[PDB]
Amino acid sequence: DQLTEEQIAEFKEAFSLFDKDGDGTITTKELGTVMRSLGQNPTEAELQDMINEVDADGNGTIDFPEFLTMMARKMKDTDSEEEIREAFRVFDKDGNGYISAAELRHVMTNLGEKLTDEEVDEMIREADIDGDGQVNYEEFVQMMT
Amino acid sequence: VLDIYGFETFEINSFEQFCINYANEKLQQQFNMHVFKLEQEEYMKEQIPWTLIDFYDNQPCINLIESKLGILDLLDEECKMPKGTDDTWAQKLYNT
Amino acid sequence: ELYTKFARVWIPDPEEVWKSAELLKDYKPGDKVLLLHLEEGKDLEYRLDPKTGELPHLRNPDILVGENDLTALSYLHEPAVLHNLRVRFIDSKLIYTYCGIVLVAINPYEQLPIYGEDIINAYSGQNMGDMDPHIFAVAEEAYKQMARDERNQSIIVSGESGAGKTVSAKYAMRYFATVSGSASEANVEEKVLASNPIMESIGNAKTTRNDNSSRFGKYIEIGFDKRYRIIGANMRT
Amino acid sequence: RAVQQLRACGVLETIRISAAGFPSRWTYQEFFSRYRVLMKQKDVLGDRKQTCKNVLEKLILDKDKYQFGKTKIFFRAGQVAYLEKLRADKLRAACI
Repeated sequence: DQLTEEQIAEFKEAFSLFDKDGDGTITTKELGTVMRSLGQNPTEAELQDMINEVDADGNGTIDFPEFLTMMARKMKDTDSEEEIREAFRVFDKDGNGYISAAELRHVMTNLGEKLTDEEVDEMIREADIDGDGQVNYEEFVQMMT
Repeated sequence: VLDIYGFETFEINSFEQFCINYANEKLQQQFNMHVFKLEQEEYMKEQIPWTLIDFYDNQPCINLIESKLGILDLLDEECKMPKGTDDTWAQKLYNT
Repeated sequence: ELYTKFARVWIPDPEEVWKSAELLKDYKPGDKVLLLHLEEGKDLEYRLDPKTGELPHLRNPDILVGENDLTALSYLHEPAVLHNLRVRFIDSKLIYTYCGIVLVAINPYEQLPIYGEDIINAYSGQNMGDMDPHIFAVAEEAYKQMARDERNQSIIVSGESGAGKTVSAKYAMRYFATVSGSASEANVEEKVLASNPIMESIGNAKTTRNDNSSRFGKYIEIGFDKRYRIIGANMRT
Repeated sequence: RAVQQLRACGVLETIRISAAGFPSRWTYQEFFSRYRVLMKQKDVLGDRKQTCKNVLEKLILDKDKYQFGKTKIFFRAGQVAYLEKLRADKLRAACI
């Protein structure tokens, strides 16, 4: 039962990691870091526009209540399993839920705004990959939502 | 193997260019004929109605030049009329 | 309409006839002026008129540009053509390109290995689309049509005299001689090529804009027997 | 220099005339292989030709702009560029 006071307790926990002076405030510079640590998923430009709506300098601070405003703003605009499945499905050569591990690297590191060497190394160590073949993406839909 | 000059246009433009341009008009009509014919064939190969392909025709322009009362016809007609001149030739053009 | 943010468009320029720009904000009717990001500056602005429903020329997608045939493009206009020719010529050194039925040859002012006999072999027997465009592909197309149908064939070469039409004709005749297998008997090439200095001396002039301009139509009829062995040429003017 | 040469060789007007008709064209297998990006799995039927017809009339509602030949779909100017723009937009949103 989302956005009840229980869920706001872990939002205070994760916020307290970045309120290093301990006054109820965090910098704009880590706002994406805390939101994605809590597992809510904004894009880069979206986050930057949400920061620059608060300050044209971009370099500033946000108090705990208005951090909860920014969390609620993203929660109103949340994805779904079928919307994430659609994003993988345009790359499906067969139509069976599988995508090439070669073309996956092209999608991760050449197309779009891209994933870094660290993000690639971390994900590839857990995924255990040594090849370029077809691999199931319905797992990705479930596990990353 | 036919080697010929292309369309020509300069700051000062004269009879040499006029002739060259007329020859290029004729070649272009032939080129349009050839292309339009091959398109009509391809359209029938693909079963597409010929009424969709609009035919651009420069015959009205060729008629302005080579036909009776055309710019060349009035030039020859001016060459044998007594005391004809580039000015009266130009007047015939405007009048016509 | 769909003239959106990040759409690429062409704009006219004095130094290079057209320049590429990127639409910095979505267009909507009544947004009478466009914010355009240029290579020279992040924003320089261009204006549109209610008159004619005025718009800048849109640009073709990158997959289509550089193609061997200009009819493959989706937007057909001056900057797209110019760009395709510029890139193929400048970056890939490709001096030949197709437009519909026409072959476009860009004069390099330099010798190239593309006229070698191995390439003559490579083009022999091929269909038009099976190969990148080359004058031998035109020569082959004519030669195959002459064999397939009784109707005669003509190669028409047009452009300024400086563009090198003689080189195109030289290689087309050599191509015919070689694919016919006639050069073990024919001596027509040597004589036909040796005729050019006189034809240029008598039939060529200096114009206000060009030197060695050709002022007549020259027609060389390469005759063939019933087995397609070459017979010596007939010249008309 | 080159724009002038291209104008003089008639290449530009040839292209202008060509642009008034179905200038581009794609085989059914090739078109299907390119544009699956714009076909949900419930748009995909038991035939690639009928799939391409039901998809193309959904993607471009204006029935003048294209025609179905025996082996190829043919297109007016701008239509393929719109399909590739939409393809690039869909793939950009997806990879993001």
